[PDB]
Amino acid sequence: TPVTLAKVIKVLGRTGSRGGVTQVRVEFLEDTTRTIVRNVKGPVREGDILVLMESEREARRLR
Amino acid sequence: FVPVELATTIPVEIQQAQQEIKLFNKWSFEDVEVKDASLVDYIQISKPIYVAHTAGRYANKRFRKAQCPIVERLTNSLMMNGRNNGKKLKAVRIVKHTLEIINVLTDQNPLQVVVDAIINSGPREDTTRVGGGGAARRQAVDVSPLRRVNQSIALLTIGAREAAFRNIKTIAETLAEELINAAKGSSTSYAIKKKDELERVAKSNR
Amino acid sequence: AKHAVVLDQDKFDRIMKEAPTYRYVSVSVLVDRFKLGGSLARVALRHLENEGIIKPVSKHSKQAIYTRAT
Amino acid sequence: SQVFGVARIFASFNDTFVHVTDLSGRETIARVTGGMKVKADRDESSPYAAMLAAQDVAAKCKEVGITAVHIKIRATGGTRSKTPGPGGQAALRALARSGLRIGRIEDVTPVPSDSTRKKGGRRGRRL
RNA sequence: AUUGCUCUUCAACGAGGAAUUCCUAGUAAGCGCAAGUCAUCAGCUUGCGUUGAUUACGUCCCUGCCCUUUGUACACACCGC
RNA sequence: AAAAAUGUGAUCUUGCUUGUAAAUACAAUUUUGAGAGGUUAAUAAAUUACAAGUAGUGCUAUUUUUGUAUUUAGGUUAGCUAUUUAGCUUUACGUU
Ligand SMILES: [Mg+2]
Ligand SMILES: [Mg+2]
Repeated sequence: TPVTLAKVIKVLGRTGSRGGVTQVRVEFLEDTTRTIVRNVKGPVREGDILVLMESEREARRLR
Repeated sequence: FVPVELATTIPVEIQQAQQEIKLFNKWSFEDVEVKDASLVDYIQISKPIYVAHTAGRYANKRFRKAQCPIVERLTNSLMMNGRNNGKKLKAVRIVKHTLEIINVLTDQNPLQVVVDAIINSGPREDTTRVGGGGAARRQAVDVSPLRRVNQSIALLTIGAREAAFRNIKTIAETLAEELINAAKGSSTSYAIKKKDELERVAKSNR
Repeated sequence: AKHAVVLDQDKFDRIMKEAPTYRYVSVSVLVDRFKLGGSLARVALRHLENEGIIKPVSKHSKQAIYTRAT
Repeated sequence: SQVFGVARIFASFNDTFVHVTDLSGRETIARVTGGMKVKADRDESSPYAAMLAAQDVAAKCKEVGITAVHIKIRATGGTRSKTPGPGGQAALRALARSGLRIGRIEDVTPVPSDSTRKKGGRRGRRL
């Protein structure tokens, strides 16, 4: 299982049609300085770390 | 070392298990380092507490739930269902029993095992229902560390409860079993299965 | 009924053979390895705690956790 | 080195094709469509189906002996839309994923000079 | 059977479908007390304390409501004309 | 099943192409509260049983010993879904 260990630099607004998802810009732990805006479900904060499967796939504001 | 004579006499064992080391209920609280960024800081074994019981003004601001101990959290989770609702002492007892069981099984630190189980249980990516016109399309979304931890905590508890329902296997024992399973990532436990399912779902919607 | 309540000499012997082994002995554990039902299991456990063999960890009502010597 | 094809993605609304051919056009390789891989009537133009079709096409190509393609995209054209469907892009993505190589992408939708009368009537199409 | 107690009878119900209620901290839920009515009757109620969590700490997807801009043959005002 | 031995024109047992003898019982909650008229139409299932035409193989195989047996035991579909080495039901086929 190839897993990517990501890290939160800036929270880029609360998103979704409903409440429970947040847009977050992400500088991943290994191989730094490649920022991706990805969606996070739960309580998020600056300097939080994200475990994820499918890394290089940027998300958008959900309708 | 150094049993000081207080007029109200204390048991010898109790005296021994004090002062020198900042222990848990009986045994040591040290080590247990996760080695998985995300679940460090929000699974807190850094704070050494002696019983899984505090007043705990944790539900107040936002992230103070993080700094609440793991054992306490587990106890709280156990406390679920109206029949058993409140009754924190009982939950604590159950937790203790589980810990004991863990200790008995393959020696090893019980706290560590619990932590491992928790780690195993956190889903990496979960789906959330979007409107998008009308139909029930589900976009896969990454899970925030605290949230993941919470989910893990829930799932194990749920599994334990299920095991209990019409059973000898005393809830504590069931919980212990679940924890063990999680530690040796078997996919025989319930929480683990759920996590797997979630992962599959995420994969499907990506 | 699902059986495992009937009492015998042979059954007793098998139970004995043996207290040694198993990380922990819990009424629950005893049943169902398909042994004598609840009360019987408890009794067996108690017996095992007579002269060594299996020492205790917990002592509570129904949450009775025991483990092999020594 | 690189053995070529022409991909030909007919991406209409309510179905997608992926029709891989030789460079002259005559001799085909695989014609795999959206409705072929998902029996649901509705789910024909639907992305997943399109992707599946693309994958199938790729597989067929591999079986045959081809390495690269030239993407040509066709929206329904003329009397209809002139707007690439939901599952052309999806199909393309699928193709890319497959590893069947890509070179020279075009949209060859037959956009007329001045069409012969369109759908609807004068008052149009009134849901 | 007012209600209580004593023995006896042991029914349905192995966590409940479509639906939908309540809830954000000493809260939720559990637990009993308490007066109210009361000659006698608590499964009710207003309070009380005891035990005491899970999850948000957001959003407009639904629901309602509010405004603004719009359109109006309505003004007993959409159950309108 | 194990074993000693008699005898049959040396011996032994893998199914192929045929037609007849038989086990899917019984029913009720329901069907428009009781009776009558149709298992309408449709339709036999491989399963066991004896013998053919011998590829097989000479078809039929007998007299006596050891144990309560010691023999070799358990379980498979049918559908839906982009949870597709997983999820949900799980013998459908007029309705039960
Ligand atoms: Mg009874
Ligand atoms: Mg009343």
